[PDB]
Amino acid sequence: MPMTVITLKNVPQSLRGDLTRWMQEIATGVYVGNFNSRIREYLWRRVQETMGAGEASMCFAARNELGYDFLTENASRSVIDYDGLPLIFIPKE
Amino acid sequence: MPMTVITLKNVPQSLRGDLTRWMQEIATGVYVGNFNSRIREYLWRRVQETMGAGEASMCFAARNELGYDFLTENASRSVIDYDGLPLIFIPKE
Amino acid sequence: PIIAGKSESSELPRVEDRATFIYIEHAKINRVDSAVTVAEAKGVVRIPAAMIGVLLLGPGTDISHRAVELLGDTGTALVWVGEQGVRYYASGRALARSTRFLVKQAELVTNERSRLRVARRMYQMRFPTEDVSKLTMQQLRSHEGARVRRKYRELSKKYNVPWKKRVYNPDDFAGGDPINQALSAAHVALYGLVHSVVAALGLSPGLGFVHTGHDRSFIYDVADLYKAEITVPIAFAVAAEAEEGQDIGQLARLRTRDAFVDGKILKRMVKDLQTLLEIP
Amino acid sequence: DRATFIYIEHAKINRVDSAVTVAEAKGVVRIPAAMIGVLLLGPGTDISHRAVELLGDTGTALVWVGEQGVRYYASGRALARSTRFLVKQAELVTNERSRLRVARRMYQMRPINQALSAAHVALYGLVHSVVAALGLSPGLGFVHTGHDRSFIYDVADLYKAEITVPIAFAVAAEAEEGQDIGQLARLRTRDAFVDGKILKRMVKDLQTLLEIPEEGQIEAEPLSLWDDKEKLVPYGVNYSE
Amino acid sequence: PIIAGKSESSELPRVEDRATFIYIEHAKINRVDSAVTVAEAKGVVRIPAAMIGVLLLGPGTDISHRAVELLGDTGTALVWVGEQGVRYYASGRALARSTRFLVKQAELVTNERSRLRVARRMYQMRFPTEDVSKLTMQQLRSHEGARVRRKYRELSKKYNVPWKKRVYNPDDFAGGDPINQALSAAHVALYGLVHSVVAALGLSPGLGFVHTGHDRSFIYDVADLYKAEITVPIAFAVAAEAEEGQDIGQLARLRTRDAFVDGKILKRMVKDLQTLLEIP
Amino acid sequence: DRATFIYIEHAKINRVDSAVTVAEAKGVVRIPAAMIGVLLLGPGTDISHRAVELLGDTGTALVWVGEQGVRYYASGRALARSTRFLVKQAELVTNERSRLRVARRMYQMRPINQALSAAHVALYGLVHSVVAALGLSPGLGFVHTGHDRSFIYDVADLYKAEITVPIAFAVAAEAEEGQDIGQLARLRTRDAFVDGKILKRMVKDLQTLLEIPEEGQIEAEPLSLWDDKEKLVPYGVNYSE
DNA sequence: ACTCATGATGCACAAGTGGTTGCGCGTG
DNA sequence: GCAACCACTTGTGCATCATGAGTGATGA
Repeated sequence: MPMTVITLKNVPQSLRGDLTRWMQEIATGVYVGNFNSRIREYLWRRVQETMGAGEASMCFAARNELGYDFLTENASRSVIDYDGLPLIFIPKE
Repeated sequence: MPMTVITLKNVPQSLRGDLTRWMQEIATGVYVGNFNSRIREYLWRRVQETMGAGEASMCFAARNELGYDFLTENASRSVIDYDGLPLIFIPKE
Repeated sequence: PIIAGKSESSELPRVEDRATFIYIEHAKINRVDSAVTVAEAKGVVRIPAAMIGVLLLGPGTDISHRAVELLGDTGTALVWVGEQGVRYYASGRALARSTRFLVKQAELVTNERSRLRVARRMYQMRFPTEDVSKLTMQQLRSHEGARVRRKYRELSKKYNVPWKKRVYNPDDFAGGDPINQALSAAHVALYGLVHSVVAALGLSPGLGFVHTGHDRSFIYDVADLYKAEITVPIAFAVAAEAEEGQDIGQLARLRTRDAFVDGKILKRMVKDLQTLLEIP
Repeated sequence: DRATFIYIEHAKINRVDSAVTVAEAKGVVRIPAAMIGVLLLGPGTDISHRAVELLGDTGTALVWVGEQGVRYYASGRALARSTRFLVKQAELVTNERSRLRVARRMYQMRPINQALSAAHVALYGLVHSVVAALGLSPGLGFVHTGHDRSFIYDVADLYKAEITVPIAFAVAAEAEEGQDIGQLARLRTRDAFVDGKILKRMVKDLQTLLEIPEEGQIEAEPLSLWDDKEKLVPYGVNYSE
Repeated sequence: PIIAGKSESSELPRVEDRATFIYIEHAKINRVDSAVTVAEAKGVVRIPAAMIGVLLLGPGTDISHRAVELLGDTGTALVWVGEQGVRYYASGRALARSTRFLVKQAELVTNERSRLRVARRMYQMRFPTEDVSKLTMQQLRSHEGARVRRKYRELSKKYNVPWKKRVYNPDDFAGGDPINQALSAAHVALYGLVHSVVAALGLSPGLGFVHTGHDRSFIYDVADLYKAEITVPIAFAVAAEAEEGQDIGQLARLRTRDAFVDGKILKRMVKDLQTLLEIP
Repeated sequence: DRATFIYIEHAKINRVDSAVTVAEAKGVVRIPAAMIGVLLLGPGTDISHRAVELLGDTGTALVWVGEQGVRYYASGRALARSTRFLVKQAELVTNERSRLRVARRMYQMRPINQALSAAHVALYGLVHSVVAALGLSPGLGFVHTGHDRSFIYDVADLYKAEITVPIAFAVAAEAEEGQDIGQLARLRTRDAFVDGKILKRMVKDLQTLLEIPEEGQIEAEPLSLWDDKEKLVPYGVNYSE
């Protein structure tokens, strides 16, 4: 089962405790768990509608040269496609 | 290749930038990368001897029935095995 | 609308795709911020309940009510595996909204011919080297007990461990001998796993075939198939390996989880529950 | 032929030797374990391990419920881990003749939308609590089939038109604009469930449907620890404050 | 000890286990906090250098001395892929300590018979059906030239695009035709990848067999094997699929990367380099 | 037959029309592209894309070095894309006869430990920079083989007992407890290297070892921006401030 | 008696900002 | 000129505590 990582901050405590039912929490806001496509997709959909006004970022295995892809929802660090290679972009104030 | 996740805080900026060369950074202190076993062990050995006085937690795919394992060094959230199963233990004051 | 704490069956991993069991003792299971948190004295552990089929409760586990509500919603079954056997079971709503398995099991148990056929199939699974085309229920039970005791004797001479000519049963099986504790721990782990699988599949745990009388009869009927194949040899190996000062329960549970993973006991259990009920 | 239904809430149950201990804000209530029957552990309950050990040692059906059994959350083994109701129900539902007979027996026995929906859900919870206490399977239903709780639906159909409808109409009459109706409907339904006569009716109907002989039938006594202390003092229930 | 910014060859992935390339334009590659950072106007991007084999630098690109040192130590090669082909190359110390490959390549390039035989192997890998066991240098070179023209013509006819009878050559090849820009992008990516692999394996880019005279002769020789197999058809597909007002270079590079991944061009390249030197 | 080896440090390089624009703190310099033979880019340098394109169009070797070429970090193509040196080296190293002849020519022409090692490392860096500028392969070594940087060791052995040893001895003599000996050794080595005579001798020894005819040899010109302003002004190098 | 939501109050860590020191990474 | 180091401020959001509000997750 491909690995899935979700990072949260500035989100309601309900979601912060809810994700611990599916994946563990190695450190504050970051959650790691092994699922399949369906479970990971459903859990990302759940995170989408419970994060509210927060920041969420997901990392999971993909079919690129690096081997992973990112999904972010209103997150500070967006992802920019460098010709099929996903990289993290940090905008400057 | 298995996905390795390393989380850092209270570590020198040198390590924060250095570990980005191998494996990306999706959030403040949260890193994701795909390595084989040997590269991951070498990178963890690098993390151990560079963080100085700080917190380091690494999560990698393993062969237990959860699907992942944790190895941490001087981290707040220690890991306790629940009869061959890794769980995150958060000590109180 | 997604509400924290309530999830559909699809958002949850399938029965065969999750872990086996967790043993909790001297703790306080609780739900804070919609997370099943085990409030041990030293600190708190949050359980990834969606990845675990059954949760074992040892001595001193003060479990709240919303914790049980959350565990039942997740699909993680609860079993109070105290000293000397399993003391109590608990289960929420089934992970399956369809009762094809349940109605088929009811049809098979309401008919004497179907009951004897299912008992024959169970015996063939436990011992495939025999011919059971002309056996009866009482004969099947007697033979089952006879070669269960024979397997116990074989494993007792194999690992050089004393055994007081007994067969394990969850009712009143106690002793200071480490073999007793190892057998108890392995067997309660097996029974909790079987109970969780039966509850998740929608099957009624009281519609047993070999065992009748108590509402956990089907749990026994499914656990006895793998009792002598894995859990009993694992307990005997634990008793042989355990040294002075070793927690027999902890090591026995570790070894039985290792054997459950190695033997693929839970996927095998689902396949068996499908084959016995005869769904094409 | 007695089956007491002790409903607990807002308490912490621990075990003194052969006696559970319900410690509410009113005081500490000590009950002999041999008389528990069915325990409906409500919200805000911290049930201990020794307590469930003692309760399961005496065939006590522990059912985790909500406000007076509005919702069903989990259950343990049945009354004296009995299978007679379960086996009888399975035998009667499998073959067509007895299933049709039981369906005919059920038929013979038998804002506003939100109020009805909440009342139906509360009735489903109470019916599921009673069923899981007795030992029946919620899936083996006669009129309804194919679902995990088809039998729960079928049993609640008896009380659809005489419990949920009056409560829903009362809520609709008492409803205020800008207020959630399901909340009021659930609160009124649990208020109706407070007395316990409805639970007695459900137990009697469940035991009548399966053609259980009247001699072997057991009756329901929904005890209340503090409201019915006179009926409990001579039975061995110590009270403390 | 371990120093931030430095890493031994063992701590680095194998050459065939890395990503192919990344393109950077109108930016400022920089090293801050020991990380290869690409300081765009609107933000900053950190390059995972240890997983990328070669780095492509476009117009309006500033790179610092420490950034070049860091990329070279990491093993990533630097190629200045401006307009009109590759403008410059750059690389650091190789991550392959042993020089067996380089010594074998030198021995193979000093002997005229060895040069002719290795050129035969390259022509065979590029075109396996034909037999060239009795060809000389001029006969070979003219024959690959004719085959490349034929492949260009047939691929142009396949995708129905105008071709003005040209062949790619990084020696002053410029054009504003969208097909020309797409094929130039694919080819500069290919040459950068070849340079990265050759530098990583320890081979000298100046010891060529078919091409000779310039310091990158071996790079052209190795890229001959793969330029007509994948890069040209993918470039033609990009040109055919291009729409009005579209960045041809970005989509051409994306399709080139997709073709490299699908064709396993990196493991194939290292295997072909190993077989060319007859290393068992 | 003339090659100018201009070393750039603490400066930015950009192109305006055909001449690179050094933007050091002292002032702004406008060296034409054709004037530069090899650009030894040093620490604190932001080389631009336009400057790289212009330099590569005119066959300039960009070598990223340390302070005065003590360390070699990365390099581009050779001087005017020359392979004749590399081809001759490969031919002379392949067979045993030429290898032995060149090695014999090598020997014919050929705290304290910490300083010696640091000086050897700096000498290796300078040799590698010169070799990468000329186009030779560091692997193809005569005395040393089996390492990716063997030829660098062989060439540095020419100067091992003539340059590194006096510098290391001077550093050891002028040292105290608690001082980093490697730092002093590297600083003194770059102080020795700034003169440029060592680099000219190194290039000449490279061609001599390669058995290149004296007619075809190229003489090195270690030019400087402001130290040799009077020499650079007549060749079209503008100076600003 | 539980759990959640919420308004405080305290706080630990990352972020930018201002000079300062050094050009570094050290076997054949 | 580039980049690391360090010191100093600014500030974001996690974690805690005391109080009031609920018993909730809503289908023939």
